[PDB]
Amino acid sequence: KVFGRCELAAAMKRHGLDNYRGYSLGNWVCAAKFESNFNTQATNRNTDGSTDYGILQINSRWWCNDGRTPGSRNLCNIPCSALLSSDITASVNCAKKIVSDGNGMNAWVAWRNRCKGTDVQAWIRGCRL
Repeated sequence: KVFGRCELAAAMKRHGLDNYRGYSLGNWVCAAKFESNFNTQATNRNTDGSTDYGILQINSRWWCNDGRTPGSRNLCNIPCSALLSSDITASVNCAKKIVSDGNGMNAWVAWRNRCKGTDVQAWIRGCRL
């Protein structure tokens, strides 16, 4: 599924991301935009052999099992394919554990490089929330 901006914002808000660990909704929408272009089916393979999955590009080295990242960890206790669903519940629940890990939203390279320190509220403006 390719989400619309406001559609995703509303979905993330329902799942408890707005102000989760102090990150306003616009931060999460901005991160999803630049990580996946709002596409739940996005995958990208990394140089270390791990793969990033889903609308928030969650990495198989630490967070999910894809059966092909040896010596990796599965901290969200989910198959990585669950992160590609049109239902974002699994991605959101895993993202909450990532952002609680100590490094906040800096775990997402695109957030750090393209959202952090910008007017992220622009990503939810005009939405019925």
